Amino acid sequence: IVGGTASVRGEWPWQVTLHTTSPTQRHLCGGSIIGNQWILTAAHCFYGVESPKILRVYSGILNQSEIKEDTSFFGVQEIIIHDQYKMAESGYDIALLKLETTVGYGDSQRPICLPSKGDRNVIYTDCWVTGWGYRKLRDKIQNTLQKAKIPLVTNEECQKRYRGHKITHKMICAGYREGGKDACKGDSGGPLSCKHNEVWHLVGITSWGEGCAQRERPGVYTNVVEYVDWILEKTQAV
Amino acid sequence: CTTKIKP
Ligand SMILES: COC(=O)Nc1ccc2c(c1)NC(=O)CC/C=C/C[C@H](N1CC[C@H](c3cccc(Cl)c3)OC1=O)c1nc-2c[nH]1
Repeated sequence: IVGGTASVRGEWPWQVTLHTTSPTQRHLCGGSIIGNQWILTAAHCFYGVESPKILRVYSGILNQSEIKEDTSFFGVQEIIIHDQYKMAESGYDIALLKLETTVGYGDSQRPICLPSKGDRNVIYTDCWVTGWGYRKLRDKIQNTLQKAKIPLVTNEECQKRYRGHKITHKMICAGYREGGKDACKGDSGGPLSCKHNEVWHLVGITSWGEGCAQRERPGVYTNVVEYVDWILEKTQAV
Repeated sequence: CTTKIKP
């Protein structure tokens, strides 16, 4: 996260840190708890991931230093990537992780509500991007979960900012015209959380951008409301 | 939480 501040413990209890174990253990991506055995994240996070056996999901974490060999985690039973996904820049950048065991909800780990189909017309004015990503283009993963308040940008304005790309309605953009606050390397897969009528909604999945926090380059997020039926298809099967 | 995800 560029231009953000340290989160307080329990502030974003749906936020997870997804780690890879191969060749050595390191943070891979962010993700969001959406159900008691379900993490919603970005499909591009799994580039080169040949098996869910190398993945570890840690919830209720503020600081990466809380993670040691004796730290409890959730194993991943299945990686479900949208089957229209080709690359982040072309959309469908969405994936589900089916966990091997269930998350016991509490004040440190609980789900974020998905947006409602009726909320496609609502204007969100209180949106935040979170993660342990870089604070600048060439940096390192942060110990403390960072947060940054970012305004949503219309599809029309986002398309003007990304000449040469096709910004679809399955994408949602967020950023200041002058830049300065955005997601960066290591934040992808994490949430864009918007508070509406005192309830937090998972509006976006951190996906891609041209650099980080540049003037007139908003962050591009998977527009979660456009995938509610896909999520229910995969999580409510049989 | 209008949208419901079954356990
Ligand atoms: C000690 O452990 C580490 O050092 N771990 C680590 C360090 C960096 C990264 C990763 C892990 N994870 C991957 O490589 C997984 C594959 C993901 C690829 C794209 C991803 N990304 C690209 C830009 C994008 C972005 C920018 C601006 C606005 C938006 Cl809305 C999105 O954010 C992002 O995280 C990114 N993550 C990393 C590099 N790049």
